[PDB]
Amino acid sequence: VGRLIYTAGGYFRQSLSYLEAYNPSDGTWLRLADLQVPRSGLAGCVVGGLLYAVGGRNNSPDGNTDSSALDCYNPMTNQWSPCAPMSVPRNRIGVGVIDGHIYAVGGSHGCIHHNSVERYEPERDEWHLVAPMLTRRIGVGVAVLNRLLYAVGGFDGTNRLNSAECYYPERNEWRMITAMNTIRSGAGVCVLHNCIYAAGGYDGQDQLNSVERYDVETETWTFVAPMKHRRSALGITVHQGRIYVLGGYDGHTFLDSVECYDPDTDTWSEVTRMTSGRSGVGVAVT
Ligand SMILES: COc1ccc(S(=O)(=O)N(CC(N)=O)c2ccc(N(CC(N)=O)S(=O)(=O)c3ccc(N)cc3)c3ccccc23)cc1
Repeated sequence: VGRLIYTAGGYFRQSLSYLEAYNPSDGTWLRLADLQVPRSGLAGCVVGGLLYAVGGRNNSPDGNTDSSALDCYNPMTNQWSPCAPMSVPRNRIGVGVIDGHIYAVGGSHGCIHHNSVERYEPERDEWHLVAPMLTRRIGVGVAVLNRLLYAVGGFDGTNRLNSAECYYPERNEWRMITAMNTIRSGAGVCVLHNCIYAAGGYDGQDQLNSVERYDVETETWTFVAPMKHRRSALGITVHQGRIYVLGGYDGHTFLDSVECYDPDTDTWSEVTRMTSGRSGVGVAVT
């Protein structure tokens, strides 16, 4: 009884360790087991009903280090269990899942701007690297469609990117797709109805509120209704046919308003507010 939206970690004056869940049907908010380590800039995904916390940059009383950690949360036990860590720390990471395999895309290790991606086999609890991206990307958004991994926007070390690349697992290669109309760093990327949505983000001069979706059929970026709040480093997921944007940062305050986008109406609604404003959260639904 209840498929939930999960928010894990985040930042607000100090990277948080909170794990909270939102039930859209009734609007309730749930406080669950906190992360063993406060983390922000991490990404979230679910494989086999299990929630995974990947990457980010964790708080410590002995430093503020880029985390290569992979942690697994079981809603049934409300208990976090650490898994095998990634080869290298990845902060500002994008993660996409293909057949129960977790793809870690880009991310930063201090000044190192990763272009390498590694995949995780949950059953073996092992990470193995694959082909690296054509471009270095941190703050990149990752989305999987028809068993294809799309990495969009980000920062390559000197430029904020509007380009996107596509990973073909069968060929194990990266192909550059038509770039977005807008440069987006720390934007929200998700898939809905054969379309990759890029929501919000940072273009280099100001946090964005516009949203443009990429139509796989045409392979072209088209603008849709923009969001009511400008946000960057936002959490994003789709839940029962609607896109959900969680929190983010507008350039002034750490936001918490959650906005819902309806494809059929092409309108944004503020469905709820979170317990506390936060940014750089990982988001997943299960
Ligand atoms: C110091 O103030 C803070 C503002 C936000 C946070 S945060 O917790 O949200 N956070 C986590 C972390 N730092 O690891 C993040 C911060 C910035 C990001 N960008 C980098 C990129 N595009 O490469 S950004 O483009 O969104 C951007 C650029 C400039 C401004 N002014 C704001 C945002 C992130 C991208 C992805 C994930 C997390 C990000 C913490 C402190």
